[PDB]
Amino acid sequence: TMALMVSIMWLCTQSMLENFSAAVPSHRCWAPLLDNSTAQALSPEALLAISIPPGPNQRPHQCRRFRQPQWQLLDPNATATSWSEADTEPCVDGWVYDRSIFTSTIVAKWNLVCDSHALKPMAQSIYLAGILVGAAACGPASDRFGRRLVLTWSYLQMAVMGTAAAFAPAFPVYCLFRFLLAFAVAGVMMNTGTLLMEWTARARPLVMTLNSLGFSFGHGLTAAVAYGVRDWTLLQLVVSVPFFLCFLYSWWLAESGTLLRMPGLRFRTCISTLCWFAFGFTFFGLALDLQALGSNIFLLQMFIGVVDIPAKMGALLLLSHLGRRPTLAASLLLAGLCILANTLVPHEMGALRSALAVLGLGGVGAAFTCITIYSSELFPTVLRTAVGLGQMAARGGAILGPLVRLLGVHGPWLPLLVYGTVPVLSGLAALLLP
Ligand SMILES: O=c1[nH]c(=O)c2[nH]c(=O)[nH]c2[nH]1
Repeated sequence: TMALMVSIMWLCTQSMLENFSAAVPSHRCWAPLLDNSTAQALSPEALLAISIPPGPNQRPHQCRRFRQPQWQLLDPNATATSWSEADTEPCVDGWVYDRSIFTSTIVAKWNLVCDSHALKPMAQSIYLAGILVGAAACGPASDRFGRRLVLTWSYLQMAVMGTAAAFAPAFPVYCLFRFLLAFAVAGVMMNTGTLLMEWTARARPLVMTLNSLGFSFGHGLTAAVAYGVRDWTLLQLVVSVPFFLCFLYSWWLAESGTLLRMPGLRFRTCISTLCWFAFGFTFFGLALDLQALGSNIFLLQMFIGVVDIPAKMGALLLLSHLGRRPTLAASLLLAGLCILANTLVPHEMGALRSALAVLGLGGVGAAFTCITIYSSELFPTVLRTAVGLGQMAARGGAILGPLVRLLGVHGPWLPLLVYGTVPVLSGLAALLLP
């Protein structure tokens, strides 16, 4: 059990790595008055103000630059914002990034900025699509080639794709490498889950809670690892290297039907699929943009893990001491209300915002535990593949999760508004379960 726990722990730091590898630093247009020693100087902040027009949040524009240094806005006797927008350039000479927090990221290497800001959520969507494809293809592969052969193949693919993406020279090559890595990640996830549930199980909820707690420890692991390197290349390298060593376990150290959904329990099937879709949506939408949910990313991830562990412990305790429907409804309602308060609290209260975000990210994990336990009891053994269809719909919702972040252009509250309104409807639907 410890081996598979360490495996899923590294799986967590290989899957949620997009939080740190795709983190966006403060960026702006390349300017000859600021990035060239020939004309660099008066106060530097005044140079930044007169060389780049003010953008959103009263900060310098993330992508804009004046044609000439506008001295007309430096003197206080003249009103601000008097410049015309016709004299602006959309970073015609390149971009610059603040290396104070992160020394190198995929956003700073391939210029994932305003003109192509959709690429990072598109990258997460491609990663989740690779997850879906791997989960859909691991079935026949594991059923034909064996349960350990597919494990070894997934480990080898993970290691190869990790060491390849660590040195990706282009964005499409990196996207393909991440697609294959997500394929292998989903394959090994399904293999670990089935190997645990078939061999370790009466204690099925205990083993499931242990596996998901190892996954939660993966969050603290990825936080502690990203706090050290802060370089996406070295990060990917040191995160993908242990799989090639775990591949030594090959051969144990060298040998020492959803068609019945309509005639069956239609209500249970649709409600379970809705709850799984909601879990996937909310989790893979919130667990990939922690930079906007709090003030510090590493501390946020550490708190997320150190609250998810006891939150999951209490969720298991309440599921053992009470029915699965009331605990699931309560967890879903709590997560929804927490995310709604998180998108409703003003941005200045960063500590309270981060606390609400951690509470919601613990509540969604508790709801995942409840739906995982309830999938094995909602349907008889003849219909129990219901859990497979549920997990597939969860992956499908996790695919569309990051795509909602594209709606941030209309408003920064709308993605979080959706991520808070979805669990409310999920709980209201689960409240009707028999
Ligand atoms: O404990 C889990 N956390 C997840 O984020 C996740 N995603 C998935 O597909 N299965 C699981 N299991």
